[PDB]
Amino acid sequence: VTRTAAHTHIKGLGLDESGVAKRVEGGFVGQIEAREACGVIVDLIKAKKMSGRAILLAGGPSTGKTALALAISQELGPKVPFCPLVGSELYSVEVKKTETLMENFRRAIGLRIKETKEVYEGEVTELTPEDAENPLGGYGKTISHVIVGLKSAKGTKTLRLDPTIYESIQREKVSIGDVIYIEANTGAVKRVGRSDAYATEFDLETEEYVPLPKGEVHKKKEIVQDVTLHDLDVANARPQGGQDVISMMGQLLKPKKTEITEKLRQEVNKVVAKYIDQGVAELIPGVLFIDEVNMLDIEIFTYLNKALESNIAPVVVLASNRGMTTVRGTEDVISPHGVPPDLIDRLLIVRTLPYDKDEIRTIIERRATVERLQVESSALDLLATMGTETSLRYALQLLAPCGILAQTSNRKEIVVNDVNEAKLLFLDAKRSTKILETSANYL
Amino acid sequence: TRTAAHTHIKGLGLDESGVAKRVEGGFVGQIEAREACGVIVDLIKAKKMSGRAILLAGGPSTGKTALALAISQELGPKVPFCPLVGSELYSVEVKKTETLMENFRRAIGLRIKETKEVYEGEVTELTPEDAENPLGGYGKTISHVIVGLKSAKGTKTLRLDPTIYESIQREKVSIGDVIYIEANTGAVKRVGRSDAYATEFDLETEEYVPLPKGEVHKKKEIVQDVTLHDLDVANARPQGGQDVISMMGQLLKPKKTEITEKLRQEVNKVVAKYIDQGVAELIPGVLFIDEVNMLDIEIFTYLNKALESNIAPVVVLASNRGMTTVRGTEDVISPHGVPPDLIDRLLIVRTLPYDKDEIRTIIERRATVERLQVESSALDLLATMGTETSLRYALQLLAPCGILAQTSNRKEIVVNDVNEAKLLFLDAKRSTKILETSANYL
Amino acid sequence: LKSLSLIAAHSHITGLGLDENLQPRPTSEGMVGQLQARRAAGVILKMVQNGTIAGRAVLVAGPPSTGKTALAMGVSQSLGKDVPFTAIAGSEIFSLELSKTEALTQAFRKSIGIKIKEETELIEGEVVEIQIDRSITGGHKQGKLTIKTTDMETIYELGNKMIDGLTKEKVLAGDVISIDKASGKITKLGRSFARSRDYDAMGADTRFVQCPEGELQKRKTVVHTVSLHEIDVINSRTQGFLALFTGDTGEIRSEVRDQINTKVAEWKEEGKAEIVPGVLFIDEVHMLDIECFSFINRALEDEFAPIVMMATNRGVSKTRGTNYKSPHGLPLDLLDRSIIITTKSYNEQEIKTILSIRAQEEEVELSSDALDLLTKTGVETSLRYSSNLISVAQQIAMKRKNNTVEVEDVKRAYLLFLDSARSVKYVQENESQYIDDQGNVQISIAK
Amino acid sequence: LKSLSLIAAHSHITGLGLDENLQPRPTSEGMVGQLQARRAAGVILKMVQNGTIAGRAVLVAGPPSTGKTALAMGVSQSLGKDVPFTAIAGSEIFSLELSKTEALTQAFRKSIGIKIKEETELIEGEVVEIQIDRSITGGHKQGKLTIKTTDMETIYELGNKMIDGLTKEKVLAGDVISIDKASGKITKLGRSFAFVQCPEGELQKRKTVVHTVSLHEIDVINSRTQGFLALFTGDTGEIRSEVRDQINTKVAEWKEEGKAEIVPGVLFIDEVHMLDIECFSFINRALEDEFAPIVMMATNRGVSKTRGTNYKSPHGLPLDLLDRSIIITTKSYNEQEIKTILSIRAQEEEVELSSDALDLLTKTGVETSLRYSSNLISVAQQIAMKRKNNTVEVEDVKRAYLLFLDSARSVKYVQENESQYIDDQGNVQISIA
Amino acid sequence: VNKLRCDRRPIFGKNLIDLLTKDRRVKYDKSSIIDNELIKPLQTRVLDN
Ligand SMILES: Nc1ncnc2c1ncn2[C@@H]1O[C@H](COP(=O)(O)OP(=O)(O)O)[C@@H](O)[C@H]1O
Ligand SMILES: Nc1ncnc2c1ncn2[C@@H]1O[C@H](COP(=O)(O)OP(=O)(O)O)[C@@H](O)[C@H]1O
Ligand SMILES: Nc1ncnc2c1ncn2[C@@H]1O[C@H](COP(=O)(O)OP(=O)(O)O)[C@@H](O)[C@H]1O
Ligand SMILES: Nc1ncnc2c1ncn2[C@@H]1O[C@H](COP(=O)(O)OP(=O)(O)O)[C@@H](O)[C@H]1O
Ligand SMILES: [Mg+2]
Ligand SMILES: [Mg+2]
Ligand SMILES: [Mg+2]
Repeated sequence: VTRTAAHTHIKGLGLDESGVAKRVEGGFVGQIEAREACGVIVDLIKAKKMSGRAILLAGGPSTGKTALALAISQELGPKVPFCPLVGSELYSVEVKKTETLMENFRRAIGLRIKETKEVYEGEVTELTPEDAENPLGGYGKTISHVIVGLKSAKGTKTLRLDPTIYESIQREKVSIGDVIYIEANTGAVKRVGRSDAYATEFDLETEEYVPLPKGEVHKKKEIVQDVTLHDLDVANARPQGGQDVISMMGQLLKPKKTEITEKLRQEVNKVVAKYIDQGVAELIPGVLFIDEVNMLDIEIFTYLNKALESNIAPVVVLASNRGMTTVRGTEDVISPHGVPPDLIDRLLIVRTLPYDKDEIRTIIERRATVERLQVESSALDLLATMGTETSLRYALQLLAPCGILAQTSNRKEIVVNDVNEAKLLFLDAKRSTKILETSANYL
Repeated sequence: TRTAAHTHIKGLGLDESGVAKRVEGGFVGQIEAREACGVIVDLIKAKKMSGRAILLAGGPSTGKTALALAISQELGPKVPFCPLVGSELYSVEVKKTETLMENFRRAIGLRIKETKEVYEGEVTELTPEDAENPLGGYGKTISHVIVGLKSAKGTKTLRLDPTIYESIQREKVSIGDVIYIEANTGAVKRVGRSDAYATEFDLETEEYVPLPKGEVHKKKEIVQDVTLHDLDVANARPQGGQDVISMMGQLLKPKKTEITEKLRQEVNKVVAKYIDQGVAELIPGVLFIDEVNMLDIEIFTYLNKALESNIAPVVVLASNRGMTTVRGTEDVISPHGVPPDLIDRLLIVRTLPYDKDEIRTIIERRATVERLQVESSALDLLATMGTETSLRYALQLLAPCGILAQTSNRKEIVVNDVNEAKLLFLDAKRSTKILETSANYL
Repeated sequence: LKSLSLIAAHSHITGLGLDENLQPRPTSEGMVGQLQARRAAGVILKMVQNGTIAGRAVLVAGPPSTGKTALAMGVSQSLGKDVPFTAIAGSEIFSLELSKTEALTQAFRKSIGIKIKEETELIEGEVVEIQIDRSITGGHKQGKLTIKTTDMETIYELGNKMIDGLTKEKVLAGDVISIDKASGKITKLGRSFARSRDYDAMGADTRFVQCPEGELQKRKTVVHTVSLHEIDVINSRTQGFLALFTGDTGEIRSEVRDQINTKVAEWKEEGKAEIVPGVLFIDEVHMLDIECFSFINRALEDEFAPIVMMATNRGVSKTRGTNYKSPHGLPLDLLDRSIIITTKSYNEQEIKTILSIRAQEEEVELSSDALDLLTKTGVETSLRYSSNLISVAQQIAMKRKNNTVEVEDVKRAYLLFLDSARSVKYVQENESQYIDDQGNVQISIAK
Repeated sequence: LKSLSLIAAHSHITGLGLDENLQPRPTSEGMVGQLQARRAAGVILKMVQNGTIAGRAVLVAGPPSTGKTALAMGVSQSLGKDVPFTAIAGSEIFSLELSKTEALTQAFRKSIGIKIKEETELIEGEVVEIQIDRSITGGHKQGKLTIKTTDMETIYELGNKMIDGLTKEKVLAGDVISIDKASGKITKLGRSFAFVQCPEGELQKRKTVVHTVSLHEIDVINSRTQGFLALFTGDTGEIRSEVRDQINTKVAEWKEEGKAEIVPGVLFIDEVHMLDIECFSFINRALEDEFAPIVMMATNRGVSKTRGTNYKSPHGLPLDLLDRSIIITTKSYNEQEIKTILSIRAQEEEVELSSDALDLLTKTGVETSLRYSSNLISVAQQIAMKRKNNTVEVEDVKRAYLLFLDSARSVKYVQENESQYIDDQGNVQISIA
Repeated sequence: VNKLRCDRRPIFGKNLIDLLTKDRRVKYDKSSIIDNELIKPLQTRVLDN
């Protein structure tokens, strides 16, 4: 029915209007400080005034960093673009890592576009060409105009068309009784299919049948679709137009990433900068998220310094676990969190605290309620002690298998004997190391 | 008028069959160096020896590169000279060896001279000449075609074989249009209509060229020079607009491909065939590699077998460094960074640092090309500063002193201006001394 | 204003604060302090505006957050439009598609620009009637067409080749077209306004424009600004303009570059094209390969070398690609030909002006006592730090809904977000919790 | 007849210069000294000329300035035409577009060639006149002409494709041409009377034509339809091994049928001291194939470390390759032999030397390296050219000696001035004070 | 239709078609030479082989 992987019980930060964090809300327990800290981040993202600002939240393992980084994305909403990214994903064989980093940087921000289109659609009743008897000296033979009637459920209307848009219809091979789609803006004609009433004419037919379109004839509609700037760049790099035999093989070839010049990006920023002035478009910032930033090379760390100073630079949040360690790509350099100090100077530091045992006992409870299973309190206490003795994420993993043993024992509720049986079949890391040390071949 | 760290060097500055002058071509001192290079200029002008390399070594700012630019000037613009850096040998497209072999063949050029007699001018009229055919027949038989030619200052009438009617029909020329006719090769070429016919139509899409100047019959010669590498690229690369292989040229990307030895030898065959007939002339050039210390031992190895080639040109090297570990081998130590086996194949030209009196003359000679004039008092400071800080520092301070002089509206540099320029721009030693006194990580 | 309005690291800096005497003002043109460094930058500014010198390098030195990046950026703003400027990073020139040498050559090529001017003679006018006789006699009977302009109308005779050319791009008249004078090329601008009411739905090619005004044929010159790099990319490929936008250059051979140099030389001899000396700025050059350093040493001496400025905050340190440690992080050969400009750390008095001048940019009203705590924390921390707190405290004060940011909100903002110095302590005490270089970590709290 | 040629180090030596008894002469065919070396190389020469053996490796060792590279050059020169000879550097096999092992096999494929012969008829004769029949917009055309030779005067009608060929290249009665029936190609010897006489013999003759193609070419041609372009463009990679396995069988069948005969070649590798270990491990197995070209190498390096491994193998190569390979060493040169080499270099460059300048050049050539003394002899003529006389004098050799520095002379000059030169650590003093 | 024409018309070439042919066409003449026999493009070698 529903799938739950170590998540989906967090519906947001759950902050009040004053900014104070509740003791427990939205599947989140404790960590009032880190919650209040991220709410102001959400407010700054909604403010739209700041660009390139970055805030780093660093804490120990299983302290709730990432779980919070999903909660801020839940707080922003579906309209605000959110791009998840991991440091190990930035390395690509096709293009240098730098173009991938700057690429995601533009993938974070997004833009909305609104434009109005007017379309005539309906079944073709009678279409006739109109030829001019005047030679005019320009052409040997042509048509002055083409009149095509359109039938729809609400009403019927006759249209007067130019010979070109009629030539498109001749390319579509449209015949009397077939529904067509004619748009005024681009002037493109598309045949949807043959009308449904004509289906009974033949016993066997290849063509599909569709009902007659609702609406009088003419329709006025606008499209509010929002599109990121990077998608405008990729659509700008590969044209979809043209009938040339070269363009066909260009569509056949696999898309290969390439380094985009700064000039094209500047032109896109120019046309968007004009459309935002006309009011036809509205630019909105977005949030970039990077996990395990410590895996980044010092080259990407250095390029992040110049990337954050750009005006179009979106807000980026970083999360790291390890303490002071050697930065990747550096020989003797030792820096906290695995980030160079020049970059740490630019960011803002947020620290994540561990969880008390009594909080862990509630975490197992909520994970059980979202898991829908049934846990006894006496076994709940033992599961809490077990989670505190080994790790917090090990008990949340222990909730899964016990449900199966309970079904084999037919008991609806988990019993202490069930989890005690589950502990022998499944071991954590500490026991695995102990048994690993003494054995013949690598345990 | 742009000057970057150069342009005061004109040639080597030698004299006729003698020791080099003290100051010539912007050169001061180092008479032995530019003399020894002066002999190398004669060796290159001999156009005999092949694969002979030389290396000029010395400290920084000793004038190593200016000597290579000088011999490049001494050879002349017609002799090909390829500036190259050891860092350029590494390329992602092809292996370093192929790039080195390509640059080795970019040095030697080839000249082609051709003399062709031409007939150009307007068309007065065209008439056939009817004569009896060898075998009797009812139809017409034309012995010759008469073509008149009008040019400025002259006029002429010609008689051609009847086979010209096919070429004239191909070029579609009739009357009053300037044409192009080559004597022995024949046929025709239509350059464009005569100029006097532009008025007859108010609007026309055809341009009207004036009548050819001078006689209607001319003989001219054209000399064209092409390097052997540029010749090979044309042989290896397909050429066509609509061809299927050329169709795959579009929508794909061209990339440098390793050229086979068979193709190079094949080009050498036809180049030799044309050089035997007297139409082709092979002039060897000069390859120049700056900072040879940056080359990997794999390239140093390929230079050993490459310099022993027959068509290999003269290559001049420059290495400023002293005893170093060759790139690619940690334990090996050789002078200048060049392996001893490669050092064995070349001749070393030493360079010496410039004297104080030579430095002052360097700055005073640089002032003329800089167009800025300085006093005698402020020059004596530039000398001492140049000797203490560094040579290229006093040469670098020339323009800021002139800009500050323009801010003070004075047309000549003053001691106050060179001191103010000293405080604004710092040399290497001062900065390195500042880095030690700061804990800021500066 | 044409650029996107989103605020950047330094949006306040516009131009340089130097007068005609080059003496800097204490606070002007968006910047603050750094008098000697700003004057040393203005000497480079007039050095570029003069354009008579080429092939020189200059270095900007200083510790982190000393204003080195806001310095070269101020030079590009005072330099103005139409003067080409290239700002890249040293880490960006490492690419799998291009070699570092050629990737740096393109970095030197983009900076220097070229302005080309061209004149055109065209005949543009609206068409009235077009007559072409066919079967009356035959063989290009010399039809005549009437072109109309608002202030002038004439009749033109049409030649045989023009009769053949008018058939392609067929014209019914009632139309505005333009014919090239030199090549006789026919171009169709679009239909008049009287033809708009004929069809309810019309094709995408159709359009309506006003009748051209004035003389029928005109002589007009057009100016274009194209960098040498664009010229080389265009000449390198059959279609190189698409290679510009797709970003795949293909590592242009150095053989074509000499030909392009001869072309530019001939264009300068004819006087049709003049060159504008450009500026090249490389940020964070402390990480660069030695091959790039040597290639910079050689490539700086050519006839067209754009003026190069760079900023590196590393002290004496090992260079990338070699084991030994050269001072400043650069080889002594690159430091030999160069000029070093040093920047000094700001004082307390200047920091508060750098703060308030930032609140004016963020449009955040501050109390008189807020700059005191933000400045006090700004001295112990780095100037680049409290500038973020000036942004967060605006939102925290926005939750309280009242006007300017109060001091208590600044204290809460400092309490929620840790300083770089405090995180080191919190890590050092909690070390057992965080992962270690050796990979050892204690997950369980229970002992 | 003559490829592009300039004066080179290996120029003067032509042929190995060995007696019918295989004993070397003291001075022959540009080679002087090195008796056991030239004889041991001649045994390999007649070994390749025998062609009955395959898959053998030999090594030529020695110090620098030997002539082992010159010796192999003399083996390639004495090998003569029609025998393929491939010489590649050790650093050439490394390639970005191709695998090192694949390129190493590609080196083995180029050395062995195949000869195929065929017979094509030829018509050579003078033309009396040409008669063509065409129609304006009338399609079909009809040609006729008359060929003439001393003993035969005949008339040949022209086919449809013969017309296009005769119109492509202008044919006249004065012009004498030679045309193949099957190929249809028109060959013009030149112009007769408006300077070659009418061809003797019959009008129609049949002569044999021979075509020689290396194994590598046959390997590349059959890979792809555009694979033929890979011959000239040199762009090919990862050739299918099944194609090679099929080509070997087809070539074997061609040998059994007697249609095509194979010519065994010689593979020469220079500077083998630096090579990847995968290349050696591939050579060990690759030398055992049925078609293996005879491999001769050159290594001037002593005991050192092999590239790709930490340990130091003797001679610079692993023992597995040293096993099946034979080692032919070389020795240094006598003081008189150096004088002889310098003299024959003067004869090759055509430079007259004085006796005293020859003795002095021999002394400074023995103290220093030989190749350096061979380097000065080319500049001596240029320095003496300003004196307007053609001779080499001890004064000019002294001037050339002070102008151009020896390596050992520069080693001291670097060592005293080290503050001025750039140290390995990076420190340099560019200021005099 | 007014907005249609107001949209369609402002299509600006980022550089030009005249800049492409301006920086391409060579000032040098044809200069018919024997170099045509020194090229022998790859397409002809397929026919001669
Ligand atoms: N405050 C919290 N309330 C509820 N669940 C939490 C909390 N903190 C962490 N978790 C749970 O712990 C699991 C793993 O934590 P995670 O955030 O992935 O650790 P890390 O940040 O080290 O990757 C998540 O599935 C999450 O549901
Ligand atoms: N004879 C000379 N007269 C005047 N200036 C010279 C002379 N020789 C060298 N220079 C100066 O030296 C500079 C070139 O030095 P260069 O040879 O590149 O140093 P390096 O030896 O480190 O390569 C030039 O700018 C030039 O002004
Ligand atoms: N002249 C100046 N006036 C005001 N603020 C400045 C000035 N120069 C630099 N800054 C401040 O310095 C910060 C950027 O420092 P930056 O130049 O990036 O240091 P670094 O280049 O060493 O990393 C900006 O936030 C800006 O507010
Ligand atoms: N027997 C010989 N006859 C003629 N020249 C010789 C002989 N031996 C050596 N040489 C000379 O030695 C020079 C090159 O020596 P080479 O064998 O290339 O050194 P290495 O063994 O280091 O490669 C050649 O120019 C050649 O003239
Ligand atoms: Mg130099
Ligand atoms: Mg910076
Ligand atoms: Mg050798």
